Amino acid sequence: AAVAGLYGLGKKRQHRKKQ
Amino acid sequence: QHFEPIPHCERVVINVSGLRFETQLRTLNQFPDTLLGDPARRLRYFDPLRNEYFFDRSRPSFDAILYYYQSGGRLRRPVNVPLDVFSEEIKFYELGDQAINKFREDLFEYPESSQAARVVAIISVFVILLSIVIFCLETLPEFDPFFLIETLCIIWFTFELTVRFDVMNVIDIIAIIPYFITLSLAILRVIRLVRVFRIFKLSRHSKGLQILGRTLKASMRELGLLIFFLFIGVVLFSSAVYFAEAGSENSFFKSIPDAFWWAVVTMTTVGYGDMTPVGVWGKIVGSLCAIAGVLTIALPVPVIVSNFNYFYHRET
Amino acid sequence: QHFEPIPHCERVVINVSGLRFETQLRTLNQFPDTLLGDPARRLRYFDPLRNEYFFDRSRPSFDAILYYYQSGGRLRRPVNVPLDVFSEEIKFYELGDQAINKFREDELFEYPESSQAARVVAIISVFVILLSIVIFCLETLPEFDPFFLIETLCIIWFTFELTVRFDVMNVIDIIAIIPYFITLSLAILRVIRLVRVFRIFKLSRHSKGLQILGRTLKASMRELGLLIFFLFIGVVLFSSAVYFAEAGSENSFFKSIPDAFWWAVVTMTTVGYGDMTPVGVWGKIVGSLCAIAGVLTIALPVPVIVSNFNYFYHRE
Amino acid sequence: QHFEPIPHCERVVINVSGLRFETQLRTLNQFPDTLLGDPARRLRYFDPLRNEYFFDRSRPSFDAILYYYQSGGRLRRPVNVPLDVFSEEIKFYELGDQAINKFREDELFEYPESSQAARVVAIISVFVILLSIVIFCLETLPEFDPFFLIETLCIIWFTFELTVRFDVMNVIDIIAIIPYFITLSLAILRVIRLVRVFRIFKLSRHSKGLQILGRTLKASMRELGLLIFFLFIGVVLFSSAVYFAEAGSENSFFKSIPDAFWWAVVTMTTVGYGDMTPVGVWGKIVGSLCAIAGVLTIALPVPVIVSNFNYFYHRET
Amino acid sequence: QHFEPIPHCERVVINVSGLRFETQLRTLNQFPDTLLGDPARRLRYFDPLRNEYFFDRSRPSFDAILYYYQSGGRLRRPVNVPLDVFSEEIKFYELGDQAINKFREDELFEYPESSQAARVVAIISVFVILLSIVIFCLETLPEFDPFFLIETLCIIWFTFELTVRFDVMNVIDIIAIIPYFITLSLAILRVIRLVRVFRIFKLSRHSKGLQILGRTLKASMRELGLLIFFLFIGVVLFSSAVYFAEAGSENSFFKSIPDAFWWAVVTMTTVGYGDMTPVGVWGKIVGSLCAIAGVLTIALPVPVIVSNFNYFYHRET
Ligand SMILES: [K+]
Ligand SMILES: [K+]
Repeated sequence: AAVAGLYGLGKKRQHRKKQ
Repeated sequence: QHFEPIPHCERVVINVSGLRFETQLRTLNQFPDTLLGDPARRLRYFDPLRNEYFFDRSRPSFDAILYYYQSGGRLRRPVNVPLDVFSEEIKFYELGDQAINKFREDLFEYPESSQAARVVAIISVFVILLSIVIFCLETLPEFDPFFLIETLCIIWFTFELTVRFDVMNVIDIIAIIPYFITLSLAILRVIRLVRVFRIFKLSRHSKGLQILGRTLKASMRELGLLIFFLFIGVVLFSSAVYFAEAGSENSFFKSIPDAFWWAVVTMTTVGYGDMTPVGVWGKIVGSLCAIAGVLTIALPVPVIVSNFNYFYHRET
Repeated sequence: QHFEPIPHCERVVINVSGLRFETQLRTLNQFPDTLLGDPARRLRYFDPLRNEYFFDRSRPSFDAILYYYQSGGRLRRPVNVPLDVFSEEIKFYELGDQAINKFREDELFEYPESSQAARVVAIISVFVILLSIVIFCLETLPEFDPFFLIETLCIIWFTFELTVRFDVMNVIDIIAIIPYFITLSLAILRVIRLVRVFRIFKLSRHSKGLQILGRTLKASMRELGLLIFFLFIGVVLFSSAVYFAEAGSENSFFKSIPDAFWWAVVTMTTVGYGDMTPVGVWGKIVGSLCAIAGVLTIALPVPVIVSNFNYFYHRE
Repeated sequence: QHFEPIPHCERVVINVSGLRFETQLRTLNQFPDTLLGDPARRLRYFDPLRNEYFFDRSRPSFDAILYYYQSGGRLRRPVNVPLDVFSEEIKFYELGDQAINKFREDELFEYPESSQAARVVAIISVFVILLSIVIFCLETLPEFDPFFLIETLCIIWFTFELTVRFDVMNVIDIIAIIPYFITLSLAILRVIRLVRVFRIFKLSRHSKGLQILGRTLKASMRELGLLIFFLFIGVVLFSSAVYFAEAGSENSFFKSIPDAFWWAVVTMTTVGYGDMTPVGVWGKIVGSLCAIAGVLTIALPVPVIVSNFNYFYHRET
Repeated sequence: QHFEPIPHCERVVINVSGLRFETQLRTLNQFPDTLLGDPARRLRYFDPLRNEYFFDRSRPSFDAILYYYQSGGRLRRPVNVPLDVFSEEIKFYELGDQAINKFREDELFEYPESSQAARVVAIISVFVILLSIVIFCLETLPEFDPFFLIETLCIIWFTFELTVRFDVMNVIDIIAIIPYFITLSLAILRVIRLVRVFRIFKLSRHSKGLQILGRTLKASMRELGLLIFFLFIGVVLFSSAVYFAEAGSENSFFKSIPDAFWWAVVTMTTVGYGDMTPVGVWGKIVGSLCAIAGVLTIALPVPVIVSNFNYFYHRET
């Protein structure tokens, strides 16, 4: 496939995932 | 839009277990009822020695509770606490059933299985599977014995439907309409095809199938966008590949519609098979078609994926 | 770069509903105008009894407001509050039209507007575009005046709309009608009859999602170029490898490295070549490596484009 | 469910390095033992001059500590600090082994060792496993005693290792040696020769990634079943549609609905069927729909499986 | 591991613009130098009237600064502020060059440059590399001295650039010119005419994305090995299954398990084998299982490499 998985359910600069 | 209070009667102090809050009394007066809105439900928490409001509860969650008074109708949960604790904090002050519902939005044994209907359900699942098997087997070249099982399955289906009496009922009706129809060959082929809809009766018994249905209902727009992108790509690349090969003798593609299928099996990376009789320009067009197909499939699908993931975790 | 104040005249206290802030007046006087910059707009909130500034508002959002004075020009939204509260909070103090505008970037004539019962014009235009596409595809069929009349009616409608209207939309509008007027070596004829397909892009003015796709392409041109570069590198490398794996065998499947290019593509994008038997063991190993590397090089750059498309779609 | 105390005995103040906390003594007395639960372990931190509890440690993580007393048994780490700081934060107050253990779930025998003399045994074992796999795949060749000796040496080594050792690893080891002893209807012979391939799974004992894959499969059995169910639904539906599209045309490509199943599969997974010419326009439309729906149905459940694999992989490292 | 101070000399108060911090002087005594470590660099901030330390700076970021003293060696940026502001905060107090450096890791000779006269040299090198690749591809054509002159001009330019310049870049530059001088058993000839393709890797010096890809591969070599291992296991298993499905059938499509190996691959990667008719029902079932397992075993390892590439690409810009 090409999606290879999720996009992270949100990708913003200084996102809460990276916080 | 919500209304915020403006300064200039007397200001009161709130002590949430050491976190001191000071607000105008008019701000607390804005919302009637509620623990802090009226003096009747808050006089117990008064401290005569300190003239302070003492609320020995979670400190970080009082900011949102006060902000509801501050914003005069806007209640948003800050990202510092789980949702479980916030639901408990809001219930303490009794903000109001209508206010809590905003964040909420943020015989007959067949539906409710209770011991004995836990079997009826398994019999229904077995009968649905048996009907599917009979359908597939009777389509075989090697093949009354199938008709008897089919009519037994239909009798069970209609018995369940008539005892029961959205979309489940519609599917149940559709699963038995073609059998009663049999009691231009294009119509016959169409009804024999729509006989396959009995496979969707597993939605009543499969939790994942209902999740998929809800995901489709939620992301109809994204599905339409994906179909539109695919259609545009197919038209463009089929036209390009047809015009890249029209000038050669014994052209592989007779017309642009004849190339449509090819375009599809190149955008979805299914593959067409034989590809030799197409020249260099056709090969370049095919490479571009493959790349654009990967992009146009990877673009909108993750939104539907996200919707399905959310619905799956909400169910469990 | 921004400048911050340094200590050594008098300090003042700011009470944001119980959250006391103490800052040097030199910091407060750094920015002229504004609610806190000048004494005229902040004397109203002064408390003569306690010599304190009272601002009965959202406590957690004042940290960014003070930090803007602290950093002397840097205003960043902390990740603790929704966007709605921050936008309203900054408007309360009137930080400045330029300051708020800078933060915004951190995150007849009836045709263009589909209002005043002009949606009928839009649906007629969409129907004409679809009819033109269908007529083009059907006239490419081998089975075929009747098509020319419909095509020229569509061209008259398109040119009437373009002339009454008078960016990329206008360029597409012009290109959609150039080839018809051109026809009033055969390679140029083939090119113009191919570029006639650009009428499919006329749906951009009416389809919101296709504009999102165009904006995503504009934003991720760099990633698209990187993906094309990676695909070219992989195709060249694996085509050379597979061709040299068959050099020593008679009746070679691939006559030359360029001949293998197409094959590499359908292995890099996992589309499929079809017949694969006359390839030896070394060619099969090279093909497996090509498939894996193509999967890798396709999966590497597509998430960026997917994220851009998702961001644009959910911002729209 | 947890119980929270309600107000009306004496109130005390807690000073976490300047961050003042005020809490009723009844809330503090709810939990016995612990640094703050009993006067024995908290009188040392008393300040006679100010009548205050002084705790010169991390300010932001004390909110969860007090909330544990506030909720009377509910302890969750707020998302403002790393896990390392919060893990050591609890150990200071000694809330209890059971409380800490509950939070943990919120986020000869010379062979099973890593000694210098044990790595050689491991490398010999993995070499023997690889040699057995190679011998299998070579003895299946058309061109072919020499293989039997190598196979019996590998079997002897496997039995010796199993006997020295004496879940699922032992089951795999048993299966890897059963067929050789079995040889000492042709369908049974074919089945045993097929199950001989399970020797490849013995690499799980020596491969860290393979155990991660096994744990991921065990965790996501439900998602795997959902994916299989969706595939089955799609295959049945699209095979039936494509068969009935060619019902009215002579020389039908698909003789029956089951015959089309394979086709449906290699269209849902985008593998590809190959020749497609004798199929009419309706069959092509059904095939396009099948390809799109297969892409969607294979894309839907795999995020959960890959997230589980990511979680297990990062937990291992 | 870090050491935390314990209570029982004098306590001091820190007023970070209204946020009062109270800590033991021993905690401030733990780290020498620094603005707060020694009286010399902090006396200016003392307030004689209030006996307090006043720092008119950011309030939310002082918690990490105090925790460095609190934890005695641990500095973690709390997730409430961007890295830009926190980088300036640590510089204000001058925690120490070693402390700041440790946190950094937590998150003529004109040819190797970019000036007005170096740009033309770079564009010339890129053009020469592209020309060499084109000459290679066209000299492999069946329709064909004229190519040798262009080849030797490219080689002279390559060796001139290498000599002027004088890791991995120099290795690639060397390998790009070894085969030309080698020419001055046909297996070695085939190997050298194959390794001539390495000239295409010289574009790394001029392409920023290619270096990002190389860094991603270096970082995720472990994940690449895991993916290769999973593919090998799946190929062996499914080749064995599909071969033994046709073992008892006459006119078997697959002669041996290695013969089926290729098939397995083009089913795990969903490339497609092509003709599939002569395979029976059991072979088709095995093929469907192989397709599903290949989808799974490809979707599992790739996202880690995807994350590494995204991180490197966004760190570059
Ligand atoms: K594919
Ligand atoms: K394929």
